[PDB]
Amino acid sequence: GPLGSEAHLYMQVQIVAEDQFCGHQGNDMYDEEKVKYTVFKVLKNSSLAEFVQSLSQTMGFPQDQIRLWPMQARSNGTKRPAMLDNEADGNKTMIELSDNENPWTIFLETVDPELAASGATLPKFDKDHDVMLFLKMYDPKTRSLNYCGHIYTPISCKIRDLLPVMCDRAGFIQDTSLILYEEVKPNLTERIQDYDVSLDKALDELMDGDIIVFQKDDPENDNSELPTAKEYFRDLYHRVDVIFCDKTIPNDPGFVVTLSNRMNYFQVAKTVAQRLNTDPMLLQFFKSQGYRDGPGNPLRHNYEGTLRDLLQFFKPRQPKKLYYQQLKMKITDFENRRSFKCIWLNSQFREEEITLYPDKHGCVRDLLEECKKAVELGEKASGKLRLLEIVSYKIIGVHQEDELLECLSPATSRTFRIEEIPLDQVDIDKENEMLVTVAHFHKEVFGTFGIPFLLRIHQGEHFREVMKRIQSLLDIQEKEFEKFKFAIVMMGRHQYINEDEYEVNLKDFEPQPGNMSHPRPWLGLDHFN
Repeated sequence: GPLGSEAHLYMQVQIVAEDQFCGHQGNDMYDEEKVKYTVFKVLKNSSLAEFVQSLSQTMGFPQDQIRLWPMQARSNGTKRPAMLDNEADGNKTMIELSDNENPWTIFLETVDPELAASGATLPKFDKDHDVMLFLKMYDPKTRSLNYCGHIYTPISCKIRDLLPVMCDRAGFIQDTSLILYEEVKPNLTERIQDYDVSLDKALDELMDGDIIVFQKDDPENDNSELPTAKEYFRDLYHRVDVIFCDKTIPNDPGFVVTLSNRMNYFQVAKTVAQRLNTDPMLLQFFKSQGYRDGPGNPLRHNYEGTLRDLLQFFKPRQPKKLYYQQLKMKITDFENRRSFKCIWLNSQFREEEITLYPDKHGCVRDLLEECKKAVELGEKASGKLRLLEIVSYKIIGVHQEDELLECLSPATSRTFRIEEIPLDQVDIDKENEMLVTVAHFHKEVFGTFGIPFLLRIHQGEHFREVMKRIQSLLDIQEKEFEKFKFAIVMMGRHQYINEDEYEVNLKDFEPQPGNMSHPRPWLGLDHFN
């Protein structure tokens, strides 16, 4: 709103008291958004000595019984209390001491009120030989930080001489072995390896407002998921909330899961599966799309990246969200299944469309048995299935059960038909019988149509026996059947068979001896549809 005429002469001073440090679970002393201050509107050019006296009066302590430690930013990104020399700077202005920072935050150290009632006085601080250190206790069992206050200590004090104070402030029995760290910055908790050296040597760049975090040295620490403070702070640094949604449930708001940015695929899958009460291998996940919300490409189960890689495209505004779905087979089998579309020719000689799901590494036999488990075979029939390949309404191949599915043509030209073998064809007499392919056409043999079939024929047979086999299979009226002409077709050359002279010689339907590749002769039926 309207700034007053002199507003440019005033700055905000935020005073934080030590009770604001208690309960903080993060790095540094407090969370900048949860911290409660005492706020002062102070002239920029008023003196530090003025402020110290006025504040002592306001907060209710004798001026000797308090000390100011400005909260100061460090190059590594942390914010820590720093020493302020009141006697030597008492005449400097507030804005020059604040380094033009506005608002300016200051930690106000006071004596404990009740303990001060005992006549206790704020000890004196030798700026040249003393350091103010802050203490935190890490409890692995509850996985929590417990604020343990601060201490004045000579730079020359040995780390080992500080262990009694840590034990006493944490409530540990004296001579409890301890592990000690410096909390340098988020994701850097450096263990202190030698307690028999001075603070100056144990800590690199020893300053006021440094932080030692300690914990019991206890076998039971290993029972916790975060046994050390180092791991606690690493986990804290890498924590991230992610919303998971089932992509097969429309407008699903999903549920939140707390994860770590450095989990691999398996850890993420483990966590989400435990909270869905399903097997981890029964889930499929999806990368993000980036710009537009909604699931993206499926995530291969052997993904080698981290959760951070999967989330890297969410801007600070967008809610982190991933998409999954639940499966009925293990993810490795789901990724490996091939959708094989084929025709099932039923016992009534009618086509049905069926999609089977064999493993992409399977053979023809796996496909045939997948289909057999799905259909209703003939009344009293062979109970054996065969797989044909049809192109332009002609049977061009019969595939043996050992061929790999990868060998079959994926071209959409090919129609693959599964059919029950008729009983006269399960085991033909190989010296006088033969299976020939039959296909319908009209005029030139180029124009094929209809349902082709395999037909058993016998040497020496009369051709009207062949026509009656054909007629019984085909199943139409005699008026249509009589019109049918018949031919033997080979390599674009066809000659017509005399229906009433009956010559059936296997040699006329055989390829050149030794040749199994050449498209074999076949029996062409001549009519119209």
